[PDB]
Amino acid sequence: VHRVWVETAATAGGEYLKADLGYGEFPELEPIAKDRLHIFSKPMQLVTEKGKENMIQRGTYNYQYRSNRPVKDGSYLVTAEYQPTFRSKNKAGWKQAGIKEMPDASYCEQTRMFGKNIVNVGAESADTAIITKPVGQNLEIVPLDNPANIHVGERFKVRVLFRGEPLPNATVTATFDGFDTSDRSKTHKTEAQAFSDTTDGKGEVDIIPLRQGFWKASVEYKADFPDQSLCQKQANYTTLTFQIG
Amino acid sequence: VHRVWVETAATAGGEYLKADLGYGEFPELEPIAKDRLHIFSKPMQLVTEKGKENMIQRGTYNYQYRSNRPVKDGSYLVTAEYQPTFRSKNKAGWKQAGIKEMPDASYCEQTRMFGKNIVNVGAESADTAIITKPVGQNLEIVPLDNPANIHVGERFKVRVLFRGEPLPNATVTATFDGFDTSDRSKTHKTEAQAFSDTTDGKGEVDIIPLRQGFWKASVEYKADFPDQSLCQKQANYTTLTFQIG
Repeated sequence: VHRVWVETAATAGGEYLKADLGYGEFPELEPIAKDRLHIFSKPMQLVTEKGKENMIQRGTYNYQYRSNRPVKDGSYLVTAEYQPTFRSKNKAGWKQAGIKEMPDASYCEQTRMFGKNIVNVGAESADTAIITKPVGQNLEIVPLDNPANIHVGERFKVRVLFRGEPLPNATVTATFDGFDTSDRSKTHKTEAQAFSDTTDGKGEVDIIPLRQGFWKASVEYKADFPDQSLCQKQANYTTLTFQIG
Repeated sequence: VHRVWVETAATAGGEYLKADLGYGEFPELEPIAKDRLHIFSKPMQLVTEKGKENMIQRGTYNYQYRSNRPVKDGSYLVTAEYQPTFRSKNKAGWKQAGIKEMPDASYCEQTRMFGKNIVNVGAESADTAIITKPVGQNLEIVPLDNPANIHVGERFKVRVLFRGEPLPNATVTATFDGFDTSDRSKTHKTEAQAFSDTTDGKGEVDIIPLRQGFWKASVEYKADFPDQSLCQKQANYTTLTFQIG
């Protein structure tokens, strides 16, 4: 199904920062369809020393964004958000494979998705003050180091936060653009991951990349919706994208 | 978090096949503790063209096994089994679900674990007739090729069977000895994985190894116990170990 990630063009100091909203199957960017525009009703955000600022949707396709002004050397974040949507679900009678299951009862589920890209502007930029600060995504991956410092085979430590608190025992997987390309089509999935581990009691996990490239780490979390008088379940899907080498 | 895997020593045609039962944290072999001996009440098995035969538990440590007779060149399996154990469980405590995980209703869960190693006796042995035939583990990983034919970056296809039938949408992860060197401080975590994907409708998945070495693939599956008048849940933990390059 469709997930949210962010991609940024390589950017030097003094040029506009160009970013793409990915909604679909990594790493293929696709225009946001007519029936999905309402889900992305807020622009992607650029996070700098001054805080969060809206990016400007410009380009050929509606997933393309631009910083309002040219950016100087530094290490920044670009964030995207699938705004909360509600749907009915019922677990009616499907899937199975080993459990009897079945419990006819429709319920409301709220879906939220989040993307975050670490972008180093300038060939030697490896700052941490901005990128290691949580931005307040309901489910968030917070890097604890700058990925520019990470060589193949080394440990890239991240922290998973849920509702502001570290989330233990969450599965974080990671893959890179080009890892799984065989027979890719609209009907054939290429979801293979090059890394998987679970977070510790501090919500932390070390991603160990075995190849250079454009990486995406993923975590998901299903929980009860806060106000049970309005909705029952909440599903969160969050990514962190970054370059290795 | 103790899991079952199998290791085999390098073996040439005409000598005895030496194998190790791993119960603990891959890849460190550990003596089977006194209070766990009853779980491994049946010896590891060697699978050849002749079928299954018991191996002989002999050596310095109680996890070491040896073939009854010397083995000739070929491609064989060595299997191990954690015999079914029952435990009481109760559900409680998670991030943002609901404190009341149903006022503590305890239930029985049966745990079973399985290990399988592909062993090529002879430097040019890469046969498939034996190793691709299922041996009947409740949850089983069946290789569809001999790993000796798989180079780094190529696809090693396997099939997951549960109760004799292909298991779709099962998560298969894989790691290798030396990938994750973090010490016994995780005490609740398993080792980091260098691969993760889900099985397709035929229960099949391509493992893509990014490094040479001694690899372990893992799948787990929790389902309803067959006879609900005795126990409620079943947890299965299965590994397949093999050499790449």
